[PDB]
Amino acid sequence: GLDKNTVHDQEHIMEHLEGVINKPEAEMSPQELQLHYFKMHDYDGNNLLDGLELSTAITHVHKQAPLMSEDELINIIDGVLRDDDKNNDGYIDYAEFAKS
Amino acid sequence: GLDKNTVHDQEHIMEHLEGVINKPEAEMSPQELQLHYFKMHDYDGNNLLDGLELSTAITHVHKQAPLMSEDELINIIDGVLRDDDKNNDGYIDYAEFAKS
Amino acid sequence: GLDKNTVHDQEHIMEHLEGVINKPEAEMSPQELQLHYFKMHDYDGNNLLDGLELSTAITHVHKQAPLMSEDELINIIDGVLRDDDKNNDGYIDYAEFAKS
Amino acid sequence: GLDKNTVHDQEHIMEHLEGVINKPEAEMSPQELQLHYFKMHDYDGNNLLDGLELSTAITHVHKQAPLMSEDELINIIDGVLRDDDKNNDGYIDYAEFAKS
Amino acid sequence: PHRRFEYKYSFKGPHLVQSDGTVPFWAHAGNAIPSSDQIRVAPSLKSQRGSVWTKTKAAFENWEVEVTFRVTGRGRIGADGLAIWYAENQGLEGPVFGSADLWNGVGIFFDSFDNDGKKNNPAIVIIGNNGQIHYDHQNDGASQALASCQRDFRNKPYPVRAKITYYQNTLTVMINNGFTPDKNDYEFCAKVENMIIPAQGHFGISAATGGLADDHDVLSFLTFQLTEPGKEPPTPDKEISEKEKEKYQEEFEHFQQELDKKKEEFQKGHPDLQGQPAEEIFESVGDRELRQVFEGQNRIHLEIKQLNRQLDMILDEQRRYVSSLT
Amino acid sequence: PHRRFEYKYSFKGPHLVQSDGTVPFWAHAGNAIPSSDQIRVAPSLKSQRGSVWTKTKAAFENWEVEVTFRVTGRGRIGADGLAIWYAENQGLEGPVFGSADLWNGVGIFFDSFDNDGKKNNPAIVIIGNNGQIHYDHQNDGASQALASCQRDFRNKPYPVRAKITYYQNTLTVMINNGFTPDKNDYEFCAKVENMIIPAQGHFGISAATGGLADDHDVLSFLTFQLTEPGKEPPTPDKEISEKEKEKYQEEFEHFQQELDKKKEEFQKGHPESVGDRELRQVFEGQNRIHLEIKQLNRQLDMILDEQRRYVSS
Amino acid sequence: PHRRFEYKYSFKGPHLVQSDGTVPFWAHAGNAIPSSDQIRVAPSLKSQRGSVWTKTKAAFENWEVEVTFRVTGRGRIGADGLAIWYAENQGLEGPVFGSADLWNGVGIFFDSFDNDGKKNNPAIVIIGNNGQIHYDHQNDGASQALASCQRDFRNKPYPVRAKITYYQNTLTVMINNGFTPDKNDYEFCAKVENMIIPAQGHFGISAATGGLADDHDVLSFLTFQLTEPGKEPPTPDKEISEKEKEKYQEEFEHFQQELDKKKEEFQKGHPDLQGQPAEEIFESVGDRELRQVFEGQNRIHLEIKQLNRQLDMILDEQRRYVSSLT
Amino acid sequence: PHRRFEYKYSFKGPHLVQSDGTVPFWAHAGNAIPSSDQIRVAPSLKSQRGSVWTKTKAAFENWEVEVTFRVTGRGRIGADGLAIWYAENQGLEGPVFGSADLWNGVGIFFDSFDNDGKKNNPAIVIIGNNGQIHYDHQNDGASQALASCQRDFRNKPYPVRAKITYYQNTLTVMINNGFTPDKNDYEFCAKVENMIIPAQGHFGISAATGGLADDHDVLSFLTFQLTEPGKEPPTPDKEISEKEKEKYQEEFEHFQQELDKKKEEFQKGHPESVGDRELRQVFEGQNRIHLEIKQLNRQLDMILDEQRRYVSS
Ligand SMILES: [Ca+2]
Ligand SMILES: [Ca+2]
Ligand SMILES: [Ca+2]
Ligand SMILES: [Ca+2]
Ligand SMILES: [Ca+2]
Ligand SMILES: [Ca+2]
Ligand SMILES: [Ca+2]
Ligand SMILES: [Ca+2]
Ligand SMILES: [Ca+2]
Ligand SMILES: [Ca+2]
Ligand SMILES: [Ca+2]
Ligand SMILES: [Ca+2]
Ligand SMILES: [Ca+2]
Ligand SMILES: [Ca+2]
Ligand SMILES: [Ca+2]
Ligand SMILES: [Ca+2]
Ligand SMILES: [Zn+2]
Ligand SMILES: [Zn+2]
Ligand SMILES: [Zn+2]
Ligand SMILES: [Zn+2]
Repeated sequence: GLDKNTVHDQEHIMEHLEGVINKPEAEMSPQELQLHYFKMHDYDGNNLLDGLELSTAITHVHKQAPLMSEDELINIIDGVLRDDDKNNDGYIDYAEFAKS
Repeated sequence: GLDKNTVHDQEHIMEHLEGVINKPEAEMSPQELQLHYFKMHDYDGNNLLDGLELSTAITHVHKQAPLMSEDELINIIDGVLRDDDKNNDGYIDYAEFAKS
Repeated sequence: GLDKNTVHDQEHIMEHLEGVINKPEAEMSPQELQLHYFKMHDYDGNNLLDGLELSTAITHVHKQAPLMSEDELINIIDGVLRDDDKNNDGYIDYAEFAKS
Repeated sequence: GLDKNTVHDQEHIMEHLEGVINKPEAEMSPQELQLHYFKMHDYDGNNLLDGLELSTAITHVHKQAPLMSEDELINIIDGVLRDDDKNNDGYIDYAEFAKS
Repeated sequence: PHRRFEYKYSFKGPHLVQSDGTVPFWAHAGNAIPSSDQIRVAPSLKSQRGSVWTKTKAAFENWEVEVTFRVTGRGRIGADGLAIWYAENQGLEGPVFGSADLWNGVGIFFDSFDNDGKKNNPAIVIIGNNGQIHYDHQNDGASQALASCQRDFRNKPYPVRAKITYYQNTLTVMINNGFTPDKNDYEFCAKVENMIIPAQGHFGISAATGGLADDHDVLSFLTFQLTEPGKEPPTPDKEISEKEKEKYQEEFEHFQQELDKKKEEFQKGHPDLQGQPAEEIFESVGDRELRQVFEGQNRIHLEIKQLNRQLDMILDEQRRYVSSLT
Repeated sequence: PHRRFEYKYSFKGPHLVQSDGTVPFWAHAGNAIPSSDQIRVAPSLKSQRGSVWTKTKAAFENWEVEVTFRVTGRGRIGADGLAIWYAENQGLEGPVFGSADLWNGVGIFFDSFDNDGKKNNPAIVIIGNNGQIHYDHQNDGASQALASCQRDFRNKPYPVRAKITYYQNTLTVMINNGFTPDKNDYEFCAKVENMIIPAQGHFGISAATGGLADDHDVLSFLTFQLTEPGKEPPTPDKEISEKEKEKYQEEFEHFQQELDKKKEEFQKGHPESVGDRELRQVFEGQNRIHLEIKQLNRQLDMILDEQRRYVSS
Repeated sequence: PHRRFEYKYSFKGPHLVQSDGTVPFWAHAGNAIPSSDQIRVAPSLKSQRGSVWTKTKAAFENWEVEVTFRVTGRGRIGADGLAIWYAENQGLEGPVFGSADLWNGVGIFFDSFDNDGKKNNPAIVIIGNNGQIHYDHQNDGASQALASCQRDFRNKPYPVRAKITYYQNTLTVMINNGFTPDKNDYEFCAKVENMIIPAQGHFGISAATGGLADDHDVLSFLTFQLTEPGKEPPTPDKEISEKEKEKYQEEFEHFQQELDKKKEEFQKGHPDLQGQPAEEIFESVGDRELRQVFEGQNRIHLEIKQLNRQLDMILDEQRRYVSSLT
Repeated sequence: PHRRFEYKYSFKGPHLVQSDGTVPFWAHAGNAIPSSDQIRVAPSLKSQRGSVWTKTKAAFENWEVEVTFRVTGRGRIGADGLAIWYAENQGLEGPVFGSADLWNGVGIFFDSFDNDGKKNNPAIVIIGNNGQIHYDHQNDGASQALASCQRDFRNKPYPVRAKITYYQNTLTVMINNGFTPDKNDYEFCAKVENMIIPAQGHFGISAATGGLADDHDVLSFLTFQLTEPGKEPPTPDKEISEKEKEKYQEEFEHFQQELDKKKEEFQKGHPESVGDRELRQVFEGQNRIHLEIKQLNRQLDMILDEQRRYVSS
């Protein structure tokens, strides 16, 4: 549920940056790869992470385990939004993401 | 100004019925030719004589005299409408026409 | 399966005739109704009946019934083709159909 | 009337050049501006000047002046055609125009 | 509400123009061509501007205006277009749809060209102006629009009929698009609520044409004064008796049917009387283009026939020459 | 034949009408609407008549006129039609295609309405007249038709072009039907041999509209005086020196390309549609097929006549 | 008003479907084909019916719905069309635009076929129903229409974006017609004032296809809860300090520009990276027809070349035979 | 050759799919959408694969398949394309036009996307395979192309028709391009002589879509067994008497006209557009020009060879 080690994981960030950017980095600062983690899942381009993008951030298809059920996914996304989003906009900005 | 002899004139009715109906009548009752006079100038077909049709009834092109001025035509049409039209509709029905 | 009574069903030919033919029929000669059977089951317009058309003839739902297994319909259509089609064209002519 | 100064008017050729040519000109050789005069008064694109085109050249309003009587313009155009056109085609070539 | 027809603010055929050549009670200016059946406000020529305005001012608190018009063009794109006005002063000439700018009144603009580039034209735009605002013609009046409905009025089989009703400070425009010959087939286009217009003004029509050219024709203009049921005149007490009203109308209808029976057998009595259909009049632009292509193929067909005949002749003569030598 | 263009008896765009409002050298009458690009001789309104006639009379033994026009109407049926006259006097108004009857000269009538009912309209009818015969409106001039034709000039993608030539007492009418934008795409339509016309007359154009209404727009009307190659007197040394002409023309052809190169960058320095281009391509392909088939016809004629020479031997 | 995005009532690409093959929080039924970029509610086949409805009911007093969709067809006439619903119960299957009749809620119908014969289709019709009225599909809902705007949404170069706003009991539909790629180019289509809808209900999309066939695709559905400025939450007091807000965003933008500079020189570093334009995707029906005619003329051209070559050969051989004999 | 239609290995409308939801005798797999009038083998969505394969294997020494299909897309560029297979086993899913690679048999590929970049697409490529070679997707099968073609089957007014015939160990592919509604309007596209295929295999059709998306709809697929005129054994007296056939057929041809006369009044007793008819007329005129030019070609060939006989003498 948006765990610190999940965003701070290097291999996940490396797999997502594979192909799109052609410079593989052996090491990166946790803040740098958390900026990369925020940027990779913003598919629309509005620099805001809404519930639908976090749905593809939490559940995943990586090439296994059965896909997470609807109720658990709803609970995780609702918890993340209620904890990190304080402006009641329904989105999460980078300030909100970096705060928690 | 919608004189009784004007509608009751036989030659005017005969000239207007010439061509459109192929039965020339030597004599006709004044009521019959006044029905013909009401029917000939109703160009639209709504069985009502408005000001615009009376404009072509009063002023005319028959094959002369100079065409009647705008002010005199306005006065004649306004007088006819104010005298004969009592329902304030702006039109003259056959009952209104036959009354006066 | 190209049964005499199924071809001679007055009500079934009437059901096929409904809509396309406005006039209904009460009494009908056997040749009349078998020609209606041949024409209504001839969608391509080539005046010939093939296995794909006899399959629709035997296994169309109307208005229920278990859908026939493919093996049974294969046997029925093969029997019809072997018994009636001396042409060996793969098509049943109305001569070949009218023999049975 | 095909005067040397009228063809050599820098400001008139600049006025014709305005809009069609974005670049303005400050100094111009006589051949340069007489070629602009020949090209701007050639609407058909046949590279030839006829009386109908010289009429527009002499009697176009610009931005006043009394409109010339038809007899005067007939005399001017006939004089130009007789003096310059040795071709007798009814068309003035730029050889025939550049002679005067 | 109760309707009263006003002849002084109306014009219609088939006697639209007097012997002089001018519409009664209306003054025309610009490139308008008043005829005996319609007024061609802007003909299909480059840079045309026309207008027809009422002479006397109309003082109606509530009114209804029925304009029948046709806008025709050869291409798919059209000219600047048409405009119906209820102003304070006669615009006549000017740059706004063939009429002057800075008008104090209301203008319903049937705009056929897309100056803004929004790809939403032709359209009908209701714009109210007070005499200080300038109509932005390059923007199609999008910023100044009080109402906008996107109804294509160009190239229709039957004339387009617009009805513009000012009633209780509410202006409703309802348009019969001309797909059907029925006159009373109006469909809602737009409305503007709580609009203040000058108390008395001139009615008018204007039309303009840009680089592309359309024919803008007005067949009829009809004006009706509207009175509320509460604000009706006290009584039509002038009427004498209903008995004569029930004595005259059946005689009138008997005369009508007798005239019809008199007409029927003599319509066929004279063989010269005929009838011309109107099916040929309507054709779409793409339909005409395809028909033009089909007409163009006929030259190819005839040339192929000529080639075939020449080949036949050369074959026959080679045949007879071969037979003769052998 | 040698052709000399006459500006006095011609009119064309893109400046066709002066600031006064009249066509130079031409008098318009009736419902004609001269404009900057064309003359709408008869608009698409009921009972319209229009005519444009030359002011000064023309004294040509042989002449040639090229007229570009569009007859466009909403309906498939047409109006009364169009007329081109070489007459003695200015007809102006009248009942014969918007111009006067009893003309002394020749009239080429583009008739788009079938008054006779013979299903042979639109058509091009050449009618000569000496002033003592009435034109038959109801019979489409079939009785007095010196020559005839059958071409559809109504509602074409490109303007219809006509070349009418009087040469050696023979009148030839050639028509480009308006399926191609080529100006010199004329096809033979009609001819009359040994026709006498007045030696000095006016050139006129006219149009009329009946119950059905078409727009008859004339874009250009160019008149050329024709002279025979042997009858033309050559003046020695009248022409300029050839080398001077070569120098002039080479500098002119350099400078026109220089001007084009100047304009090319500036047009985009300070700033036809799909379907229209597709339709233009379709018509160009049709014209290409037509031209290729005509070339095949010419090759067939060549092999045929060479075979005739062989058969003779 | 203040907008809050609701993920449970929204769906969008490019990960629209999960690994299972179903849209999250939405149930699809009928002939709908959910993909990873869009949902083909009704494919271009005869007699197709599809619907996608929210699972959980939404309790919003004011809401905004942004639907991006494409309706494509081979011909000029189209299928039955699309419908956006805010109902009480999930319609799923049925005869009204691929959904059930007798709905208690509101339906915005993008109707592409002209059943009535009024020649006013395609159109957008706002209809509110309470569960007892039956939608007259043969009449295009003309009698039951609460709003109607005639905006052509078929065969557009860019996806059509409809915005449907319920606010203060007023329902406004504003449509970007898809002529421009700019998303925020909405233009007013219709409004309905003082309409009562059920307090909580399901959002849905449905599509249907008659004798003619169109492809109805929904690229994105976006739902926003609307709150009045007076009815806002008391304070966003949860926010700690503005200083960290002014410390984080410039670092974020620095990272964005550094990532762009990292991307730029290696986009050209790998030669296999390319780019495909979208100009070919858009073509009108008449344009395609004219292009088909132009393609058809090529057979005639090639056959003429063949005839010319054969004529050349016969001419040459007759020439050499004549020379040989003589 | 004598043709016997095989219903087991064929499918067509207007009742193509049963009430169960499957094509009779055919197994569909992938994103194929069988319908009443056609099978949409691959819809216009990103990364779609579909295939329809026969259930029972076919044992024909000579065979012939006629396939009617439409490949319609919004863009001018096309999807991965379509494939027709005579294989040993049902490929079903796979990466080669939506069907499995390493097939033992023959595949006719209608490829509408130019992966190689040689600007030679769309095209028809005949590829034989024995099961021990991978199909080259990126090179459009150019390396292993036994035969090739170049025809545009995308976005045509009428459905594209293909006849693929295996006769005397020769495979012939004839294509009607869809500019005419005539079924037997095939033109020669490709052929391969002396090709060996498995003596008993499945008939399949497949389609795939890449980044760009087209709809590949198959309206019909008719399979005929071919036999030689001499190899066919004639059975004496197997056919019915000819006079009985004549009596039957004359009463049938009377009664069909009787039924037509019955329907004609009742259709209007209880009750195509402009432009569509114009487009149909335009295409019919193009077909007429094409046929007339082909007739001229045949006449030229006739006069040419008769002249050859004359030259020999
Ligand atoms: Ca986002
Ligand atoms: Ca936020
Ligand atoms: Ca009346
Ligand atoms: Ca009255
Ligand atoms: Ca059959
Ligand atoms: Ca048989
Ligand atoms: Ca020139
Ligand atoms: Ca010269
Ligand atoms: Ca505009
Ligand atoms: Ca606009
Ligand atoms: Ca005539
Ligand atoms: Ca005639
Ligand atoms: Ca409908
Ligand atoms: Ca409708
Ligand atoms: Ca390929
Ligand atoms: Ca290739
Ligand atoms: Zn991941
Ligand atoms: Zn009178
Ligand atoms: Zn049945
Ligand atoms: Zn100047």
